[PDB]
Amino acid sequence: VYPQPKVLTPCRKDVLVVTPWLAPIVWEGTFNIDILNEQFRLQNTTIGLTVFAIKKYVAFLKLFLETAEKHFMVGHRVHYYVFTDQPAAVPRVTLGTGRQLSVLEVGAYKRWQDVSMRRMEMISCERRFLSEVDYLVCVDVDMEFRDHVGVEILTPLFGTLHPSFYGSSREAFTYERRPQSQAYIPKDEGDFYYMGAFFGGSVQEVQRLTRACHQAMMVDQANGIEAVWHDESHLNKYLLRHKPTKVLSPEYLWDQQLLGWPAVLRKLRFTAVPKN
Amino acid sequence: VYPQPKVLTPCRKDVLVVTPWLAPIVWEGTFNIDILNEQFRLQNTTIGLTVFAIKKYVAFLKLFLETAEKHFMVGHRVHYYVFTDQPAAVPRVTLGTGRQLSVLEVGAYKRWQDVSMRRMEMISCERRFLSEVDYLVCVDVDMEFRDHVGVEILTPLFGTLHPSFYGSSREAFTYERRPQSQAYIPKDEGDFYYMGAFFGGSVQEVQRLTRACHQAMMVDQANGIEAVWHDESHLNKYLLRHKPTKVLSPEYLWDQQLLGWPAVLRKLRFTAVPKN
Ligand SMILES: O=c1ccn([C@@H]2O[C@H](COP(=O)(O)OP(=O)(O)O)[C@@H](O)[C@H]2O)c(=O)[nH]1
Ligand SMILES: O=c1ccn([C@@H]2O[C@H](COP(=O)(O)OP(=O)(O)O)[C@@H](O)[C@H]2O)c(=O)[nH]1
Ligand SMILES: OC[C@H]1O[C@@H](O)[C@H](O)[C@@H](O)[C@H]1O
Ligand SMILES: OC[C@H]1O[C@@H](O)[C@H](O)[C@@H](O)[C@H]1O
Ligand SMILES: [Mn+2]
Ligand SMILES: [Mn+2]
Repeated sequence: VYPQPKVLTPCRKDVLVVTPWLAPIVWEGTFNIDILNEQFRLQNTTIGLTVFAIKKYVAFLKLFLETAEKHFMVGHRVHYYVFTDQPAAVPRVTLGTGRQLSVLEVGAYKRWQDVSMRRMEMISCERRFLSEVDYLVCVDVDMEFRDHVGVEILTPLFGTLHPSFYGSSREAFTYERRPQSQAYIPKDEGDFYYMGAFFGGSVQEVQRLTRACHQAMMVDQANGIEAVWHDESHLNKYLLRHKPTKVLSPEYLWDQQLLGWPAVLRKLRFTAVPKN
Repeated sequence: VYPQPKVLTPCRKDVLVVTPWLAPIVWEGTFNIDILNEQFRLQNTTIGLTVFAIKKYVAFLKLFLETAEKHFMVGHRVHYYVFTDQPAAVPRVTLGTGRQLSVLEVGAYKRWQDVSMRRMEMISCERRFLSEVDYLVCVDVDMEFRDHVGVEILTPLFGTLHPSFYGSSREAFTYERRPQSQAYIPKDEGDFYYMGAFFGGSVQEVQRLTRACHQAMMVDQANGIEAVWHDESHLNKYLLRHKPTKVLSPEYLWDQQLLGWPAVLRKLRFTAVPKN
């Protein structure tokens, strides 16, 4: 038993809550979490969360993991996949029931561009995800959960609105604009500017996306060019041509230090941790 | 190249455009049809449309079919399935390319309750739909198309808001309220009141729904009760427990004679034809 939705009273009148291809844009006030939780529990949903913690970024794991335990898919099955060059540095964090963590040991790439960039290659490690989880959520590790992040996000394919660019026009989007690059998006094209720090979907859709972006980055390399924002450029080219089935609002990727807390954000759910 | 969606300017601020389980509610102004058409054409989508024309209701087929040719899934593959007791009375209507019509001969049930009611049994004729179409759309025949009805509606499972009840509270919903009936919905339960005249989905979801409603009506019969609005009662019980993935606005099921043309309806797409 819950409040009756009323067709002639919108939830939110201040923000766009659906894209022009009829994908929900997920804001507080758009969903009843009780309904969604029941739907996902009935399927015994398992959500995998992938995080890279290479070199000094192992320092961010403790708060990342502690805060995920408090706010991320609570009540559902969760499998954390920690990709690191330092397995001994992964902190032991006590997990709730139905939750588990695996440490995947990987190589440390020399430059930060290639660390960020090789995530796509590294996520795509294929049949282990297909058997173990229903959805994959791929995030930066230099972050903390401050409020609910739940099954409202889950769908075949989702991206997240970049918090610096949601109120902006498309010509201002820092898409890749050199036609030499696989990430190239013309000045008159574009729906949104998605951030590379939080995307996901079904295992099948995430494997497609990561495979494509990896294949697209190798083509750029063989051609002597590096997309202007690296994986995020290719992520934006993919999601232009294969549109997400949900879009997360900036409630899901924010920085209060840089941007404050505007009234249009009723919750700040997943935020940046200060770094040098 | 199309207008950029703007996250801080909603399309429609006058109506709810998403349900609390994050299913789009389809109103004019929520979708860009150019995007949707390309997505569905890329999959070579075929849409089946089922219509019963038993006894005197063969008189409605000509206008139904002529108007569908003008407004229903134009540019896409369409297969009409005309269920009738009078195959010779089906009018020959000239079809656009990629469009076809089959006549399925059925028995005429004695009462109108059972004619309306046995559609569920009759739709569920199973493997022929699975092979021939991707989606099934199930409508009344006493109607005409007056404006676009397209791939914006397509999704795994959809119902349509009853035009008499969209502005109403749930206690006013004419759900079945006797616990004796499989269609029983408590006074404090309910999202919307859907009309039996326009529902659909993927072939798999429509076969599930029609099978369930058929199984539920047989149980009611064996127990000596007939749901208050017959198939529509069971349709509402199904869609309460298995929530639709899109909901169509009343633009998709209207009667201008009874209800006029209110400002909140920017288009009147599929309407009732006067009958005695
Ligand atoms: O030395 C590094 C650099 C990057 N990262 C990973 O790559 C992500 C993206 O890089 P970063 O957070 O530095 O990018 P930014 O948020 O500053 O643009 C990080 O969150 C980590 O998951 C890493 O593990 N070690
Ligand atoms: O004698 C009948 C009665 C009903 N119908 C079919 O059942 C649908 C629902 O019945 P009707 O339209 O009479 O219901 P209403 O719209 O008046 O509630 C009709 O549209 C036809 O498709 C039919 O073919 N022959
Ligand atoms: O223009 C895109 C850039 O926006 C910055 O605000 C952000 O720190 C970068 O990571 C990148 O997303
Ligand atoms: O209360 C439900 C009823 O509403 C009437 O307006 C309609 O004609 C009936 O077919 C049935 O839907
Ligand atoms: Mn980061
Ligand atoms: Mn009718």
